[PDB]
Amino acid sequence: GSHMVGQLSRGAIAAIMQKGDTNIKPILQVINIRPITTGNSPPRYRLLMSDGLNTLSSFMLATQLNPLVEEEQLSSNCVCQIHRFIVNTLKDGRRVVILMELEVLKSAEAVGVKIGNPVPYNE
Ligand SMILES: O=C(O)c1ccc(-c2ccc(C(=S)NCc3ccc(-c4ccnn4-c4ccc(Cl)c(Cl)c4)cc3)c(Cl)c2)o1
Repeated sequence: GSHMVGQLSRGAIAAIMQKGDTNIKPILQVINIRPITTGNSPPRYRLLMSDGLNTLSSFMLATQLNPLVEEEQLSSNCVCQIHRFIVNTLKDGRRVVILMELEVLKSAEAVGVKIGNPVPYNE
């Protein structure tokens, strides 16, 4: 409804990246999804997600969630609640968020636009 950005967990991206808050179950919007160059493994999907305030491109789907993308329930513009995730840190210091369980609250067709004007999270 009205006040669309009120549907999203504003501040969750900063909470995840800094505090390392993991007990939260934030509601985020999918902005973009794309497959990763994998080789001969099942595909991996990388997601650009928004909390209304920030976007962050360092999300990856657990392979068990691949059917959500492949059967088109999880697509750009949909709004999801993250129920389980972990943060990992690469050798170079970059952090990545692995989404393990999520729920689609509103399909892409029911939302239809990028909500608000989120800006890229820095670090
Ligand atoms: O069920 C499962 O699939 C499951 C359970 C636990 C895990 C799981 C555990 C650890 C990892 C990690 S950080 N692998 C490191 C990894 C690092 C880079 C990559 C990777 C390959 C191409 N791009 N790219 C990349 C680079 C930068 C960022 Cl910010 C992102 Cl989001 C992706 C691919 C993998 C990943 Cl990807 C998944 O997966």
